[PDB]
Amino acid sequence: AGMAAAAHVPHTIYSPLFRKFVEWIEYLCLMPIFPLALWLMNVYAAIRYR
Amino acid sequence: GSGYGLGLSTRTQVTGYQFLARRTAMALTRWRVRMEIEPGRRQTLAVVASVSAALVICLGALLW
Repeated sequence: AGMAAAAHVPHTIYSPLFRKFVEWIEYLCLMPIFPLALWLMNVYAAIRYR
Repeated sequence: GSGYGLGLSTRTQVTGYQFLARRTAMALTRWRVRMEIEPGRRQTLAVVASVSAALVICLGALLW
C-alpha cells in the first residue's frame, strides 16, 4: 500500500478540505499517547487504591 | 505547482472551496444560482440535529 500511495499521490489533485483533514490526523495521533502510557504503567489504578 | 500533492492549506481556502461546491450542487438540481435563500444547508442541519439528538439520549442512558 505504501508503494501504491508513493506512485499516485505526486501526480493527482486534492481539494483543500481533504488536505486539512490529513493534517489533523497527526494531532489526533499525538494526544492519546500520554493518557495511554500512564494506563499501561497502571498509575490510575495505583492512585485510586492508594 | 498546479496544486498537486498533499500540501497544507489555510482556513480561508477551506470555506472558499466549500462555497463553490454548494453553488454547483444547487445548479444541478434547481438549474439556477440566484440563491435568494439557501435550502441546501437548512436541509443538512436538520440531519445533524437528528444525529446529535440521538447521541444525547445514548449518553443519558449510559449515565443511568
